[PDB]
Amino acid sequence: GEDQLSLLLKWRSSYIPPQKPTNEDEYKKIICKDISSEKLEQHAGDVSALFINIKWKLSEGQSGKSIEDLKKLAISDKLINNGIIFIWSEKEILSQIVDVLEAKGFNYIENFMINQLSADKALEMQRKNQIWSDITPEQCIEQEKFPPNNYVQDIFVNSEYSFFRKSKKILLMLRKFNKDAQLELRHQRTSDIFFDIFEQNKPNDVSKKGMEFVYKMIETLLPKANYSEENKGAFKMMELYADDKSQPRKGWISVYEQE
Amino acid sequence: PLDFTQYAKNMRKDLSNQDICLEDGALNHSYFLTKKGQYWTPLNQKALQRGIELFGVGNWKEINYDEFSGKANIVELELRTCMILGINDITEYYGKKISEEEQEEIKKSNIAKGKKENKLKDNIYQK
Amino acid sequence: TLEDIENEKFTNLEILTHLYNLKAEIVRRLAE
Amino acid sequence: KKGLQGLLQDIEKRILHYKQLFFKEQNEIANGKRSMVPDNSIPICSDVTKLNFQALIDAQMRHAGKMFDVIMMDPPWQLYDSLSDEKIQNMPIQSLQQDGFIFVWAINAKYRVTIKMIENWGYKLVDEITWVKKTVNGKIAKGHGFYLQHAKESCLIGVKGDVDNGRFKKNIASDVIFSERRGQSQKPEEIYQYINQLCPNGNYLEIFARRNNLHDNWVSIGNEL
Ligand SMILES: Nc1ncnc2c1ncn2[C@@H]1O[C@H](CSCC[C@H](N)C(=O)O)[C@@H](O)[C@H]1O
Repeated sequence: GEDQLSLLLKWRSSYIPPQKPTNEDEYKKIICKDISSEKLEQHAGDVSALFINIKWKLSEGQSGKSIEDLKKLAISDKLINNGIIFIWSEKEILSQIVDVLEAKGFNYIENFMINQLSADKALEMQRKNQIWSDITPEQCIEQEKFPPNNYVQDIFVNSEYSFFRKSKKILLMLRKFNKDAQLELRHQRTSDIFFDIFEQNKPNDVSKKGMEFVYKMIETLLPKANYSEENKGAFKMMELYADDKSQPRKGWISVYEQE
Repeated sequence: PLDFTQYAKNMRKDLSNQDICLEDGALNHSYFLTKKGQYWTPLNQKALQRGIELFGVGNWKEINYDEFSGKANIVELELRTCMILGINDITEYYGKKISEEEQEEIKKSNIAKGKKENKLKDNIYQK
Repeated sequence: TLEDIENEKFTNLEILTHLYNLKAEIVRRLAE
Repeated sequence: KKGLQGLLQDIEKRILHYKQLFFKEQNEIANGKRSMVPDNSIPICSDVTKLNFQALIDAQMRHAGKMFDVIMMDPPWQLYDSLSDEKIQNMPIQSLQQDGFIFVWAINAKYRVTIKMIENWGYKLVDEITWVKKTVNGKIAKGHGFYLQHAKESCLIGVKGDVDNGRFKKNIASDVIFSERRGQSQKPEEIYQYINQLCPNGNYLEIFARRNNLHDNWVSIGNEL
C-alpha cells in the first residue's frame, strides 16, 4: 500500500470523526428559519471560528445559497470580532465572496483546499487496467478500500465547467483582526492542501473524514477556541448552515436552517 | 489560419533584441546556450579582433579598457584569442600585434599543422 | 579550494575564471 | 613549498581540461548547436516598466491580425528584482487583450490583490489554477506559512470580451496541477499544456518570463530573457 493514492489518503486513518456528545453543556445547537435574516449576536459572542458551511447555487437548477444571501447575513462585532471565517469558496464567486466579506471587516489570510479525487474514476481506472468488480464508490469512501492508483492526476474529480474543470474544493479563510485583543494561534500545524476522496456526482460533498480534517484544522489553528471548561456557555467556535452529519461537536455552536 | 514560424520571425524581428534573433528573424540559439550577461556577441568578437590588431596579444587589460569598456572577462578574452589562433596555450604570440589577415593566416596554418600532427580536438592545436 | 570552483552549477567560463584567479593567487604565494 | 607546486600542477591540468571543454562548447555552439528554446518562441528581454507596450500592440496587430488570447504573468511580488503592486497594475494589460484570459500566479500574501488586479484590468475572475507541490515519491511537498503549511501556488484566471468564438475550448484540462518543484520560482510546464488545451494554436503573451518559460507561439517578456 505504498502507491500514490494510498499515500495521499493515509491521513484518513488518523482523522476518524468522534461520536456526537450527549452532554448538552458541551455545545450549543440553534435552529433558525433564515440564517441570513437571523441576528446571531444574541446566540453567540466573541467566537474565534465562524465556519460558514454554505452550499452555493451557481446554477439555477440546483439548490444552495447566493451572494445576496451572504450579503444579507449579519456578522457583527458582538459576534466574531477576533477570529477566522471559514467559508466554502467557488471559482465563479470567489471575487464576490472576498468583496462581501471584506465589506464585513474580514480580510483574506489563507487558502485551505481539498484536492478532489474520484472513487468512481479510480474504480474505472482499475477496471480498465484489469475484488473491485462490484463495489459502489460510496462504499469505497466508507470502507476505506481504494484502488492502487500511482498517478492520481487522472482520477481528479474534473467536474463540468465552462473553463478549466473543477477539481478542487476551496475553504476560504478570512480573519477579522482585533487591535485590542490577540488571537492565540498555532502556526504551520497542518498543510493548506490535503487529498480527499470524493464522488463524481457529489463534488461538493466532503467526506466524514475530510470534514473531520477540516474541523481539526480549525481546532488546531485555534486551541483556545476548543472545548475547555472556561468555554462553557461561551463557545468560541460557530457553524452556520449546520448539518446533522458532523456539527453536534464539542465546543461548537451549531446554527441550522429550517429544521 | 496563420503560420507561426513566419509570425514568430516577424515578431522577433521588430520586438526581440539583436542578440535574441538573427537578421532573418530566426532565433539566435547561441544567446540561449550561454548564461545571461555573457554571450560574446559578434560585436564582442570584432572588438577583440580590433584589440589584437591595435594592441599586442596578452594585453587583455588594455584591450578590455579600450574595446570592451571593462565589461569583459580577461579569461574569456584569452580563451577567445586562443580559439581564433588555434593553440590552447597562446605563448609564442604573446605581444605580437597580429592584424586580421595575419590572424586568419595563423589560424589556417595552425589548423593545417594540427591536422599534420593528428592532434586536432575542436579545431584547436592541442599541446 | 577546488570544491568551490568545481561545482556543477558553474559554467565552463566561470569555472575557468575561478581556476585562473586561484592560479594567480598561488603563483603570488609561490613568489612570496 | 612542494605541496603548493603540486597544487599548481593540479590546477594547470584542470585549466587544460576545462579549456578543452570550453573550446568544444564554443565550437559546437558556433557550428550547429541549438538551444532548448523552441524555434517559434518570441523572447523579449525588457523591463515592463520601461517596455513600450505600444510597439508590442502594433507588431501583434500587423503580424497576427488580432490580439493575444492568453496573458500569463508570474509577478515579482514585493515581500531577482521585485515589483510593487502599483507597478504591476500600471502595465497596460487592457490594451493587450480584447477577448481572452489572464493567468496571474498569486502568492498567499498577494492573492486578494491579484483578484483586485484582474478586476481592475477589466477581467472577471472565473477560474483559478492551483499548483500542488509534489515530492519525488508522490506526496505533497509541504512548506510553511503563518496559519497553514504552504504547499500550493494559485494561478488566478480572469476572462475578457467575447471568448465564445471557437478559439477557446470549454471543459478542458484541470484547475489542479500536481507537479514537483523543479526550480525556485519555476512554475510547471503543465500550465502551458493547460493553456494550449484552453486555446489551441492561439496567440499567448507571458510577462515576467525566464528562459525556461520560452515556448512555441508564446511572446515572453522578462528581465532575464
Ligand atoms: N520590472 C521587471 N520587468 C520585467 N521582468 C521583471 C521585472 N522585475 C522582475 N522581473 C522578472 O520577473 C521574473 C519573476 S520570477 C518568474 C518565474 C517564471 N514564471 C518561472 O516559471 O520560472 C524574474 O525573471 C524577474 O527577474
